[PDB]
Amino acid sequence: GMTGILFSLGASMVLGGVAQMLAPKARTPRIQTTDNGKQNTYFSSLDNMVAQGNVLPVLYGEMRVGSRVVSQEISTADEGDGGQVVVIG
Amino acid sequence: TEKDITIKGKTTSQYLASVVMGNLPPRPFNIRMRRMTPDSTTDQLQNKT
Repeated sequence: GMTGILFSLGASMVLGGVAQMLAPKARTPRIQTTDNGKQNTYFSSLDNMVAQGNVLPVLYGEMRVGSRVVSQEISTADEGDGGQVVVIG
Repeated sequence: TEKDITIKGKTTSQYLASVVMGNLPPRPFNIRMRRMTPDSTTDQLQNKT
C-alpha cells in the first residue's frame, strides 16, 4: 500500500563537499619521511624499479621514465664490433 | 676467410683475446686458422700464437 519514510537526503550528501557531487576527485598518495620531502607522483615513475612486486606498468604518452629491470649481467666484451677492421694496437 | 685479426702491441705476457662470430651456416662443419707472419728464425723474435 503506502510507502512511507522517504527521508530526503539532499542535505546529508553536501556535508562532505559539493564539488565532489560532480567529480570523484583525484586520489592522493602518502608521504614517506625516508624519501626526504619529495612528493610521490601517482602517474609517473622516473626511478627504474625491480621486475617483481611491481605489476607490468602501462604508458600513455611522452614521459621519459624508468623501467622494471628483468636481467642485469656484466661480462667481458669483444674487441671489434664487426667487419674485418679488427686492429688492437 | 671468415675473420682476420691483427695485433700491434708490445708485451712479454701470455695475452688471451676472445672474438665472437655468428654461426649462419647450419650442420656440423669445420673451422681452421692460418698464421700470416712467418715463423721465428732467431731467438730475438718470439711472436708465438
